[PDB]
Amino acid sequence: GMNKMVINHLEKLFVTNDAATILRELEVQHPAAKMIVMASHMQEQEVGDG
Amino acid sequence: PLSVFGDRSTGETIRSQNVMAAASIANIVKSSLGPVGLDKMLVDDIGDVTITNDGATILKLLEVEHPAAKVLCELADLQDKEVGDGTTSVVIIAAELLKNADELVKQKIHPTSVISGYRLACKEAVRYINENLIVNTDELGRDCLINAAKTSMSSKIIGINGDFFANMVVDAVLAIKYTDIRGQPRYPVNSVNILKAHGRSQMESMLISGYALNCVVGSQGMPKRIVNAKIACLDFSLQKTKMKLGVQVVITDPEKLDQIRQRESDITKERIQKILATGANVILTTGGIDDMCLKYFVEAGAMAVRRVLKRDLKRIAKASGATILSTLANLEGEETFEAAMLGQAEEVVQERICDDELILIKNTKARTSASIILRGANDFMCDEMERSLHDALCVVKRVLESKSVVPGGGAVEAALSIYLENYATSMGSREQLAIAEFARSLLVIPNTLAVNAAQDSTDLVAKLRAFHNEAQVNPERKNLKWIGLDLSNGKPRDNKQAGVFEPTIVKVKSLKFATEAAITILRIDDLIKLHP
Amino acid sequence: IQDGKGDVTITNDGATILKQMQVLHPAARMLVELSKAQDIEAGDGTTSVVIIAGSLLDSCTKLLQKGIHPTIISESFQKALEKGIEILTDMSRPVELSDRETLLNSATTSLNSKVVSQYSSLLSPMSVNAVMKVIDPATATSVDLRDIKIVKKLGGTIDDCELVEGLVLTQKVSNSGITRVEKAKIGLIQFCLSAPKTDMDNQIVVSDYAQMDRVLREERAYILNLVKQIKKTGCNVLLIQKSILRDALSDLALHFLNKMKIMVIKDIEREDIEFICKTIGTKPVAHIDQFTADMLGSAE
Amino acid sequence: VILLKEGTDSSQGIPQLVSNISACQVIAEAVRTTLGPRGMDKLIVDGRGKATISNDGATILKLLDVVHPAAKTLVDIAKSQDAEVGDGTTSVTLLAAEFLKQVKPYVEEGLHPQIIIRAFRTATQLAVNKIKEIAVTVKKADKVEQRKLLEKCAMTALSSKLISQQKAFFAKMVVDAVMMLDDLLQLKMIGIKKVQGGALEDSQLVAGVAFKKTFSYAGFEMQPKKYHNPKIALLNVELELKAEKDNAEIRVHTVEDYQAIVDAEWNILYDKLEKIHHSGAKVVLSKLPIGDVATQYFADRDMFCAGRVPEEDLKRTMMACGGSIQTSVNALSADVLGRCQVFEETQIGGERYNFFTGCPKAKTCTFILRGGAEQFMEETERSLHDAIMIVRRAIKNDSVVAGGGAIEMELSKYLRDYSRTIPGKQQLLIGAYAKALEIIPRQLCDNAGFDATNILNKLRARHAQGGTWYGVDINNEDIADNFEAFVWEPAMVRINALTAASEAACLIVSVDETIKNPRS
Amino acid sequence: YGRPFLIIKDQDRKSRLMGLEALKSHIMAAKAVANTMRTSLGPNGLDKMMVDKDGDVTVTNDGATILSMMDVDHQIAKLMVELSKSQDDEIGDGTTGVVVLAGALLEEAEQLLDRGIHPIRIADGYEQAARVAIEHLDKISDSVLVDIKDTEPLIQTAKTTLGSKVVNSCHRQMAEIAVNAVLTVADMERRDVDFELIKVEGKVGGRLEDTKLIKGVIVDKDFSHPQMPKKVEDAKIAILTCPFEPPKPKTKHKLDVTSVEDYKALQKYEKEKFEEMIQQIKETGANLAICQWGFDDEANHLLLQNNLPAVRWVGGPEIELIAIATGGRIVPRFSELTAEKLGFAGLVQEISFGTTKDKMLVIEQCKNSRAVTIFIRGGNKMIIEEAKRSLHDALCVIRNLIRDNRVVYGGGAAEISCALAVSQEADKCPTLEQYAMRAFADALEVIPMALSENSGMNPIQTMTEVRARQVKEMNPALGIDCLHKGTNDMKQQHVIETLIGKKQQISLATQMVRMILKIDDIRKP
Ligand SMILES: Nc1ncnc2c1ncn2[C@@H]1O[C@H](COP(=O)(O)OP(=O)(O)O)[C@@H](O)[C@H]1O
Ligand SMILES: Nc1ncnc2c1ncn2[C@@H]1O[C@H](COP(=O)(O)OP(=O)(O)O)[C@@H](O)[C@H]1O
Ligand SMILES: Nc1ncnc2c1ncn2[C@@H]1O[C@H](COP(=O)(O)OP(=O)(O)O)[C@@H](O)[C@H]1O
Ligand SMILES: [Mg+2]
Ligand SMILES: [Mg+2]
Ligand SMILES: [Mg+2]
Ligand SMILES: [Mg+2]
Ligand SMILES: [Mg+2]
Repeated sequence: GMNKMVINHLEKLFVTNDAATILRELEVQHPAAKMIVMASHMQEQEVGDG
Repeated sequence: PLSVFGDRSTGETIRSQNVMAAASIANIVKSSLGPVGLDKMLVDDIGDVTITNDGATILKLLEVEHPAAKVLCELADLQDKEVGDGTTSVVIIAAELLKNADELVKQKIHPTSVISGYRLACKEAVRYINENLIVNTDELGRDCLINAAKTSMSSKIIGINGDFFANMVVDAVLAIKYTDIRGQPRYPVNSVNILKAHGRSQMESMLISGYALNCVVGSQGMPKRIVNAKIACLDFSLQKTKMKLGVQVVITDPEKLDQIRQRESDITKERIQKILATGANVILTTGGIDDMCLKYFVEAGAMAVRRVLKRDLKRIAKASGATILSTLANLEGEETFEAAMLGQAEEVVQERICDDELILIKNTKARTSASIILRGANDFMCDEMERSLHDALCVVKRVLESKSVVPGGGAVEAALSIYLENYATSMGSREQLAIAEFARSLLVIPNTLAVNAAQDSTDLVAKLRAFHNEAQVNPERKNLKWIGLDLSNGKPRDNKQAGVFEPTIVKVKSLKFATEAAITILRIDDLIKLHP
Repeated sequence: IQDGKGDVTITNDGATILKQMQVLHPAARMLVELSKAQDIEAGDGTTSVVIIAGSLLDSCTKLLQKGIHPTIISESFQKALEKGIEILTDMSRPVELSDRETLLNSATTSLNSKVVSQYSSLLSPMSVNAVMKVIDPATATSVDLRDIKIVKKLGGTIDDCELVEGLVLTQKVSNSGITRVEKAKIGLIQFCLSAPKTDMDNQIVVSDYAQMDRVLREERAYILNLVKQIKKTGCNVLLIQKSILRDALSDLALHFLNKMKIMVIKDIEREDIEFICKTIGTKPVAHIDQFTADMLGSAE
Repeated sequence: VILLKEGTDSSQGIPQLVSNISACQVIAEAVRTTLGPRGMDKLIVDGRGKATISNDGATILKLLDVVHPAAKTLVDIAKSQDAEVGDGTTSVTLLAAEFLKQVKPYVEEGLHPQIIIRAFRTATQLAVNKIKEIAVTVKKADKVEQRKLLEKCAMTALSSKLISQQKAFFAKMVVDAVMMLDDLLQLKMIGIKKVQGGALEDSQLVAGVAFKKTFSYAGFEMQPKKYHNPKIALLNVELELKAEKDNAEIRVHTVEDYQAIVDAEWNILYDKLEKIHHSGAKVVLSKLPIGDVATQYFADRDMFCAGRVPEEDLKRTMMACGGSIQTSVNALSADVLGRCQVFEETQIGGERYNFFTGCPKAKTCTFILRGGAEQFMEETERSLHDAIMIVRRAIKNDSVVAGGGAIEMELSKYLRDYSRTIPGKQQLLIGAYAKALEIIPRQLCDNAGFDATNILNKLRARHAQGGTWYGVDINNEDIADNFEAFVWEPAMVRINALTAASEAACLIVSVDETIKNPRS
Repeated sequence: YGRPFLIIKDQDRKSRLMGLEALKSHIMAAKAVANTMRTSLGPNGLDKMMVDKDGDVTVTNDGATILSMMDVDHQIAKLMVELSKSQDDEIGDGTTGVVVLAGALLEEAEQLLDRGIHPIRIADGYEQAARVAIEHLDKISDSVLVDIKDTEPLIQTAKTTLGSKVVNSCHRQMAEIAVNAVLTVADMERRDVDFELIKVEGKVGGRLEDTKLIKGVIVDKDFSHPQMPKKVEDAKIAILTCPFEPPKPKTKHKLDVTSVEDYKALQKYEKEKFEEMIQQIKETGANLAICQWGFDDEANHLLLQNNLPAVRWVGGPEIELIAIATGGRIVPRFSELTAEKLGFAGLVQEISFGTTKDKMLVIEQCKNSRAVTIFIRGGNKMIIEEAKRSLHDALCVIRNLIRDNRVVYGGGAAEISCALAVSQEADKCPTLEQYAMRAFADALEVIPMALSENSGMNPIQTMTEVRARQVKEMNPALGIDCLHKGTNDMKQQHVIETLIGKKQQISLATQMVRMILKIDDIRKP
């Protein structure tokens, strides 16, 4: 998996391929996508992978 | 310092800017190269959308401001005019070798040396192409034409049905043979009229023997089919005779008035009977025809076609043997018409198309002619087939004019590069570097080909497209020099086996034009942009 | 150089570079005038003269800083130029014509600093042949470049440049039936092959029905008479001067010319008549009565 | 409704990576002309109007306002190389940009970034191993040769700076400033004080401690400015009239008690001053301010006072004289007051400077460097910091390697030879790595106005079989044995440059897509 | 690719100059600065009239001051200003000379690099020529005697320095007062001169001839309670810090007066505190009291009726100077004022300065006073300021001569001799580097050219003739006859420049021009 670079709303560079990190530091406005974001973050909190 | 009131860019800045502009144009045109290249969509400001693949049309439709890219656009247009096929190839080659030359210059190599190196390299590449990479299309006939047309169509929209289209192409080109110097055949393409219809599928495109005029019968009264066509081509309109600007009538006694009014029509009448006296039943004219003359034609039984263009009427006159007439006047002082200057055609019928009707002229007596009607799904599809068919016609014309073809699929460029590296081994001056770089630039087209088919280029060009090493160092292994990349498995295959050939004109002209355009754009040392 | 409008040029001649570049300083304008004057007088060195002038002005700035009156510097520069002209004259060697080798050397040297340098082997011999085929190399004392017509057309490559001892036209043949002529008899025309019309006000009045037939027949007969007089002299290709206020070619006239198997070239500029006459040896006619084969140009 | 917030800009695929590579070369072009003895200088004007003049990669890249993430990576690599070894900031940026430029041809077609990243990792591991196994160590532990090694390393460091013509004058100088440091090599133990006026060769190294005249009151200029064997009373207490506790309230109801308390404040101040005087110290120093009353008290008894001294200068005085700072005054013993050979207040370029010189056991130093402009002395200080950092790093191990592009050419030859046994595509990538590592001598020749191609070909021919250590001799316009020409560099700078450049190249290549948010 | 990428924040407005064009711009700005500073050089030079943003005007010839007030924006001009200020700091004289030398050197550098020579090579040549020039300058110098017994060489040097400034209207007493002030203040054993002991004070009115050197202290105060005598004879002085007010602890305090008896006790305490204060001032025997922090009405009247004149509100530095002059000690409390802690005053007098209400005190010492004071009088504020900066230049020259003792014979002779040495060395030097040496020679030799041009003579011919005279007869003290007295020999004309001043000029200009040549790229918003 290739690393991805994200510029947050405060102009901070995040280069990484960790799905939870790029998903958190990337603003999402759709409701269903927010649902999937919540599910993935809960998975990260419960286990740490997946 | 200087008082110029403008902008000045000097040194490495303008060189890098020119290289970037050339690379931008090359990157726009690059994705539409090869049989696996997918064509582009160009939509205007107002919504006039077109779908095209050829580089010339893409570059002409694009709006370019940087002159270093305008040079490449004009190069593509020139390659389109002089040859017709290989328009993307010339732009890609020119931009790539310009980039390589700039890379050389960045290491403080004088641009005069690299220009001389490219110029000599182009001479030697043309010599190598003309000497060791041409096969005569004389022992191979009626099949090299089909293969060349098919490989020209492969990248186009009509490539899927190439085996059906290529055929009519050569047939069209075989119906255009002409003699100029009494012993040298010529093939005047642009004399095959191409018509666009947007009805049924591609498989039912029509190849019409004889012309296919895009006009309609003047009035519904006259018949729309003539069993034996006596065509009377005219460059002379038929309306009531307004006298002239200089001449104006003046009536003193009233009685003399009405008479001249009858004359004001009768003159026209008379000419019509003369045209109808020689058994003529088809009337073609560039000028308009008013209602009374149409009435004469319907009463007699002949059809009249008005507002026919000049080029199609000239083609019809040449094909049917008719003599176009600006006026009805002999070497004496009396108007007359002769039956010896009437064209004869086997049929003339107004045939209906998707919604409209067009006139077909079938089996003209004098010389065989041809026309093509392309059926497509919509107007965009039809015009794209028209452009592809024009490209194929040009390719077949080039092949027949010069009976010599070279392998396609990047075979010639790989062979040129691998020979030119060893050529530039000699001439141990700094100049040799330039020549060597030229060789590497010749690799830009094969690699991108493998790029466009979801394959890896340099993963295979190292050895798979290096069979030319043995084809060069070993004269007994020459049969491998006709090898090019194949995208069914991404392997070096003998192009002679698959039949991928292109006329040597495309390669020679593309190389010469690309290297000269690069030389012209590379002499730039600085730019002065004057304020408007 | 790209001017205000989107037109560009790739220039190495100093005169062109300085002219296209719209300078604003008076010294710069005087320098560009100097460059164009040097081009007019010689034609080469239009960069070196500007470089010399600017360089020795930069030399004299420190002379001004050293407390020297400008008049002394000017007079001393005049004396230095006087000595330098003699130095250059002594340094030279005599050159005499018919020595093609030194002429080719000079042409190649002139072309070395240009983009066409690599073509100089196929472009300098014709460059000197152009001059040697215009002026007599015995008693000349000057040559003219006006009678060296440089015609440029887009397409091809540089290696396709050509030198022709004949005449080149960018005009187009009106009758698209005849393309080549062997043993051509060229004749310039300065009058008009159309319906007659006097210089002062022209008017025709028709009062009867036969008059329309009469005027049509008479105009056709007049045009046919003119074309017959043109043809009976053996003229096989015709050159019509570009005429305004009267149609140079009528469709009926062109039809008759085509009928008698002739080639017609129309719309020829007035200023080109001298060039054509000096090239193909023809003499212009402004009246049909003086159209004779005794003064009709000929070509192979 | 759209998935992301409006104004989000995303770039994916090959063109994004190629644009990142091009941005890397563009940002590395800004410091390219600042290598080698013929290196040039960069002037950067801030938004406030202040202009900084320097020719080190780290400072120039920091001063440049960078917003491209790949150019940001180049800035970070330069800054980290500065923070690790101090010298070699331009080399890391140029090496990273040259790696990326050499590989971009291969990335133009469909080359998977993982394979080229692996090629970089293998090539850089082999390169670091070769550098470790080629650098020569004298392994003699003798003072004369150690001094020569440090002097030559410092001299090579001072080249390509503003202090080039005075290399030998400054180089050995900074060596002394590292000789007289303890076995911790703290960078705060050698101070740098900049003063306007004077020539570049008027700079000096105070083996004790020198600092600018802090302040004075009505009573100064009366105590003598020259003591020949004084005792320094380092203090941390203010000696002036003040409130006892900043919240102490005095509550009395008789005038006798009022007068007693006034006399009591005066008495406590005088008793504190009497303790200081009876300690035997002659010159006193204090972080906290010294009032006018104490100034007059010490003037009346031939004692020098100096208040509001900086913390760093007071600690340097501690490390020079050998005393200890006492916040309390009740315990001025005899083993806590530092002593120095000579104390003297002198005039330097329109300022007054106090000097404590002649300390026998000194673990600190002070640099009085002169100049004509503030940027002149600032650039001199930057060069001196570069030199002291390189000597500080080299003092841990005296393993050296020839500079002037010799080591880069040696690694290039080694990698070229190695990339013939390895079959497949990795051979081409390792060859690209070696051709990229070939950049430093070319850029040195370009800055020196040489024929870069000719000198590179001569280096390659003479260095394939004719012997290592051969770099570019700028003065002779040719190639020369740079180890025998005493152009020495510690191997750690090249090791760190190579590993950092590899890491940055891998990080830049390993990106396939970038996203920019609307930066709310 | 088609997409243009952005790397630098706000990069659409930033400007960049690179390559040789940037160096041309640098050299051009330096040439402009040097041309501005050229006219005001030498005795025949003309002043410059600088007006600041507040609109206040000052007419001055000091190059460092002129460039400091030059509100300039070019970075090279800022570097030139810093050059001039640093030369003023280290030496105090020759502030225009460094600017002119740097401009000439950069102009020669431009001429050289037009011929495609590396700027670093030019800098190396400049450094070598500077070394040669400094060695020759040290070889050519001779020494004067820094002693009170034979002070005349000091007057000669100060008079040469005071030339080209308005104070040359007097030109003899200014040098005398400068030499006397520096000699008195200087600590000869340490060879150090302290400028805080020379309170250069000015006041409008009078004439420039009235500028005197008080071997004491002048202060801008007046006797409080004007009923007291306006002057006292040789008097014992009591320099004091604490005010004549009832004391109070620094710590915040509350004094609760809880009864009428407490109120009476507080009243008596205050009254007796004043009385005891005055009594213990008088008991020491001092005639004059001086207080830093001022005092109140009761102290005034008690001081008056006890025949003890006093002044108040004397500043800190003024208190220190008074105590140094009188030989007394500053005491911060009345209870520790002994007889030994008084100072001596030859006489303390009050002066009124004409019709204005302003008053001043003069304290004249009959004993050794380590401090002095230069008092300046004139008809304009501009004259006063120019006079005091010119006298500061003279004092700086005198102290430089104290700390170095060696002189060279200026007026252009030093520059011409150094130029000949540089050219002679450059003769026997391998090529590719002698061009920089000869450029350095010409650049340093422009100074006589500018001197002669300012003097009105033809520069080139006069300079060539004096150089020929210097090379024919080995007399390296031949300079431009700027004052038109004949005698190209500059020994007889008595022109003296300090060796450290000239060598600092050369070294500092060489280093600044090296930095300027080093710069390649400029990035500015
Ligand atoms: N069937 C095929 N097999 C291998 N190569 C092919 C085949 N058809 C076309 N090519 C190659 O792909 C390229 C396509 O060029 P193309 O883009 O059609 O020319 P143009 O630029 O005129 O449109 C040609 O250079 C040709 O060599
Ligand atoms: N005397 C010299 N001769 C040749 N090359 C040198 C010399 N001194 C330094 N170099 C080269 O200069 C490079 C470093 O340049 P410099 O600007 O001094 O430091 P940085 O590495 O921070 O840019 C080194 O690679 C070294 O090889
Ligand atoms: N009487 C004099 N005759 C000739 N030259 C003089 C004379 N007085 C001063 N000069 C020269 O004038 C130059 C400039 O002196 P001045 O303008 O007074 O101060 P600064 O040196 O600060 O410019 C000095 O270098 C000195 O040699
Ligand atoms: Mg994971
Ligand atoms: Mg094609
Ligand atoms: Mg020329
Ligand atoms: Mg360094
Ligand atoms: Mg002076």
